[PDB]
Amino acid sequence: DKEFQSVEEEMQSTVREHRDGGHAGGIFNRYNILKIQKVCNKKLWERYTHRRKEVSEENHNHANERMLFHGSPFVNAIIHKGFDERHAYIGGMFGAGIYFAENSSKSNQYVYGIGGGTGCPVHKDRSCYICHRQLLFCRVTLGKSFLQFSAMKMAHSPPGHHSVTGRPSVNGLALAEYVIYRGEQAYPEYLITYQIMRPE
Ligand SMILES: O=c1[nH]c2sccc2c2ccccc12
Ligand SMILES: [Zn+2]
Repeated sequence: DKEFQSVEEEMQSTVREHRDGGHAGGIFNRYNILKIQKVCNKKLWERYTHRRKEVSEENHNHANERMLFHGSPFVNAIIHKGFDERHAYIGGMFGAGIYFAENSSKSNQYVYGIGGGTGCPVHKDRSCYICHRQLLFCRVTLGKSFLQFSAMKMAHSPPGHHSVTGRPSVNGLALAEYVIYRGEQAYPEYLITYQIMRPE
């Protein structure tokens, strides 16, 4: 399948060297991709496309949709119930939103919790090469995205906007991040099962 080879290529090509030296997500240059499953949840898809149409109408007939990664210990709940701002990451740089990355390795830092938590449930290892991890590769409606470089604790999108884009800056972010404040603005399209690989 070419659709899944495209997803594997985005997963592999967006890995970056992290400033924390692998503390949160583990030490690796690449992944062993085990499975890529397309999520087909009609009710969530309709909730997503309904909101996408509304955002497009409010953003010069443009949804500003992007495919982005999301890491969480709650990926199974997300696939069944959808993203939910009532469970937003309050401690985030941009406040109470749902965070996405264009770099798979940034999302990998969140798979076992904030700052990687205590790592895998079996070995309590943030750099476990044994346990299988899951990431989501999502359709995200950004609409009119508010560009921000420094911490700005929001409860909702800035007035007239549909999302926040965190841009890299000297004093701030190493890599971009994208924040929505309404769960219906993302669809968990692909579930990726993988392992991080021990460097060569
Ligand atoms: O993929 C992400 N998952 C989660 S879960 C709590 C925070 C984040 C997060 C933060 C910045 C960029 C990506 C992510
Ligand atoms: Zn493990």
